[PDB]
Amino acid sequence: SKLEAILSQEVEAEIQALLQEAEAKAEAVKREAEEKAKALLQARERALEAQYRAALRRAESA
Amino acid sequence: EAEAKAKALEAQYRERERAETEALLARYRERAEAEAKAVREKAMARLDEAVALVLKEVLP
Repeated sequence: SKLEAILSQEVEAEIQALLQEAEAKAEAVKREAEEKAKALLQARERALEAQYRAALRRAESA
Repeated sequence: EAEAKAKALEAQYRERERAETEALLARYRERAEAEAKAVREKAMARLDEAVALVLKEVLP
């Protein structure tokens, strides 16, 4: 009936706000990892880069 | 899999480091090997004068 219709219609509109929410609670995790990861690969370019330039200089300086 | 990237990066980074300092020595050293000899030869020929001079001072 139309009575049972209103209860359906409510429940579904609520359902979609949970599901989209669920996506967002994931999305931040997904994107957090990405951001974290960027900081790992870069930070290791840095240290190793110093271990390069400075290695050759002292080698030349020697 | 990002940890993998970086670990692998390091390898190459160290390999290249190795290779550059190791190569650097050959190249640098061989100019030392050359020039040291090359200042000797300059002297070798014209070298009388020093002895001649020194002998004159000490001799009397």
